[PDB]
Amino acid sequence: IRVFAIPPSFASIFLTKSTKLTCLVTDLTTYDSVTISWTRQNGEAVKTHTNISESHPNATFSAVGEASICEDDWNSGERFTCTVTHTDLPSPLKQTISRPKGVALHRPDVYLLPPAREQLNLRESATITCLVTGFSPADVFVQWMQRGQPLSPEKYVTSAPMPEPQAPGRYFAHSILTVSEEEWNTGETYTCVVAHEALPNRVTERTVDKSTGKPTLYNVSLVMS
Amino acid sequence: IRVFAIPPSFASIFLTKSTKLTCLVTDLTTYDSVTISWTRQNGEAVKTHTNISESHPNATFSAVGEASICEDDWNSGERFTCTVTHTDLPSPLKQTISRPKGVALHRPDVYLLPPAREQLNLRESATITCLVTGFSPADVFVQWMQRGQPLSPEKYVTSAPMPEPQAPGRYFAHSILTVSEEEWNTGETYTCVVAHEALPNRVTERTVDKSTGKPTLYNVSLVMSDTAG
Amino acid sequence: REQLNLRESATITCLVTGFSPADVFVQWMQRGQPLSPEKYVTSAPMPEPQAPGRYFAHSILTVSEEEWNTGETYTCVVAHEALPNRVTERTVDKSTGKPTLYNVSLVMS
Amino acid sequence: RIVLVDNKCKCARITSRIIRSSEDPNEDIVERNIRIIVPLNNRENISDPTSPLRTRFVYHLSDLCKETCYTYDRNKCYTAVVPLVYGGETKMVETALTPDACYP
Amino acid sequence: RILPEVKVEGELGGSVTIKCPLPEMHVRIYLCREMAGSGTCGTVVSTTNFIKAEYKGRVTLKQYPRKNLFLVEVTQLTESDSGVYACGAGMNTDRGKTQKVTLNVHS
Amino acid sequence: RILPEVKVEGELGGSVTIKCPLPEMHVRIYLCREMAGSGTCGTVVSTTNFIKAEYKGRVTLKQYPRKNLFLVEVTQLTESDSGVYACGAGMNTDRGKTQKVTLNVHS
Repeated sequence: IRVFAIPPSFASIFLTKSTKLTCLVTDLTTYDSVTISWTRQNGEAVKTHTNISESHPNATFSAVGEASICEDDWNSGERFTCTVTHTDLPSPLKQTISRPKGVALHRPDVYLLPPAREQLNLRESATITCLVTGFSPADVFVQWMQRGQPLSPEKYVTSAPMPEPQAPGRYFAHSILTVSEEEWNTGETYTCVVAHEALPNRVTERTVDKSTGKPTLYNVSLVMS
Repeated sequence: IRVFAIPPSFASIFLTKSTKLTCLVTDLTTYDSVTISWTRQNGEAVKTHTNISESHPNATFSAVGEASICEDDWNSGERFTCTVTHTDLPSPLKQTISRPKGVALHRPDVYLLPPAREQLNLRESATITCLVTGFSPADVFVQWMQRGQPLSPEKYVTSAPMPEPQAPGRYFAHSILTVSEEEWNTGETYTCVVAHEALPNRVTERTVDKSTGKPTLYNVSLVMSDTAG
Repeated sequence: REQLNLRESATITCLVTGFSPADVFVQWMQRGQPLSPEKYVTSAPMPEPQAPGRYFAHSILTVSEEEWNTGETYTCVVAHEALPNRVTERTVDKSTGKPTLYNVSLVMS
Repeated sequence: RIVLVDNKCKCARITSRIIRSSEDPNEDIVERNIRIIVPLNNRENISDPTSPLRTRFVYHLSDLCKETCYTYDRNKCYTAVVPLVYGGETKMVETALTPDACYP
Repeated sequence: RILPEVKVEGELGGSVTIKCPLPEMHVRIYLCREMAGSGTCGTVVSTTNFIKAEYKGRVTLKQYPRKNLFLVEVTQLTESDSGVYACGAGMNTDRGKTQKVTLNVHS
Repeated sequence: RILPEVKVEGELGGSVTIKCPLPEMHVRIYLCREMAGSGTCGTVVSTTNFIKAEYKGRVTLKQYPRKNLFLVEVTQLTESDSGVYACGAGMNTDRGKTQKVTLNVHS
């Protein structure tokens, strides 16, 4: 018989460039004639709320409401309340959601490991691994661009942030991109691009191609007498 | 209150030489008389547990119920159940452990990647990774070593197994060490070993040092001699 | 390399071409951190000779000789609206162009 | 042809032949056709990687017409043994440097 | 260095089967199309689940332990300059290729 | 490696339309004409406003997202022997080519 709130993530915020927050209604009876709102610190109204869900097997109603709100006011640190008054919850309950603004920031550091040399023998499928290390907050958005085009979300896989035991407060993650050898054997430029809060610019990116691991020179000398 | 259903890990099975399934209680109140028992799918009881340990500093109790079952019965996918009974919950809580047949066995591919060149430019650490991929959905534990003396888990960290993009059910996982840059600079050859069921000998291995990773400058000299002979 | 003989100052040039409208920002970051605006110089968007409505700009960073000889990398980052992610960048160091050098050494008594 | 020194450890194969030349007199040619296949990136001690990178490559045409060698044979196997902690007890476990060549 | 040349013909509706020696070792068995442009070999199907993007769903493999044989069967052939296909075993494709064949889809 | 060979008779008043796969979205689609002397390919028109000097005012482009078809239309043809024209996309030219077409101009 509760209503939770979900804050949009900087990873989602950055690519969408639109800020919308919603409150999920859980275990409230599947009845209409409900109440829903988004009251700010000043109580200012918000955009209209649409896309109301259907009936559910466990007899719950999720009257989810999405409204469009600016970006800088989130950076200011205001508070939002999802007001709900249901038939089974006549007493109005006040939700709460806001930006923490408390955690310190450390900029991440980006690594791009090419596939192993042994892997370029079996000719099945290469794997390029982008690694992000030493970032304070738990949010980071990593994608990959090949030839100026962002790749399909299916192609690259990104794990959740994981803390380093050596570095307190810092996390790390890893994105993997699996491509055919032949495109990798041919000169092809793959770029891992990352967006994060503490980076001096909003975005960093690193790229590698085949023509990077070649030795600088030889010294072959067939002495023969 | 929470109760776990922890099957023995593959590493436990083929390194401890003793196969035992354990169920752990947590997030409950620090009470006693917690009837934590193991039974089979037929309702028959199994051998009890030993060495009830001490509680947690978080004022939450922790107890484990362990049963010893041979390797073949574990490979038989028998429906074992741990029951926890106490006054806290009027209904005993049951945890089910078994082996669901219907997963293909795929050889794990374990690959070693040393830190990048520009990684060795901040002059503070070197990050080596071993990545296992393509294996059967059986989840395994990893060991690392340097110069023949293996290392504690306090330094190197592994990753949870996640599905692979193009594979039906083949998984993948990572493990990394951030070590002192001077160590990997001064040799100190490192090795990642893992143990998985699909492996023929059940254990595979790879090793990396400066020499292995991208030799940027040779001086190979094929001095053929006594050319006549 | 003609410049890299006096061993006084190297001038890396971040030529930006084929962009519209006439607005762009260029920064120079080293080892991930930016540099003072007084070390690099940015020109103004001049119209392109063979493309009307499309401009181009320049940017020079002056390093001393030895740092470029140690191979320390330099990053030119460009901010403009038409970019898919609004930010792009390129990297350079001593070993960007250097190909393989087979120094052979035959010998037969 | 006449090259019964196909020893695939040092890679050599220096065969002999006679140019059935243009049909002049026995103005014939005698050849020695070497093809050495350097591993170059392999290790000094061929069965233990802890040894440094093998830089020098000695080639005498005496011992290769039959020893430390440079490459791996498909019909032979080279193995190794490795330890591990897993807590306290350390147990030697057997690995094979040549898979698809001696896999049990 | 063996050359088991086979001259199977196949149209779009025609299906072509290639016979390869199976050492029963089961570590890896594969077919590899040699790349004329690159001058090297390019895998098409192996013991692993990977498959060429252009060839997805059109080629399958059959293992016969009863006869110790490996079958590469292609249901549909789309006028490819059907180059030289090499059967092979083991992870290393260039060193593991045993036999090589080449045919013609047209006639 | 695909060779969708398409030809024409081609004179002076005739106009030729060349169909290229639209790579989708936008990635520098271009039509490149092989240079026989250099042995490589040379751009004649691309997504940018570049048009080859001798082809100035004689070539136009039409993208069709409704059919995903890229039409290269030349109003006037003459002595320019239809050697090889390749449809391509992406920044690099030689990497991004497909339809390796050639067509005669006389008959």
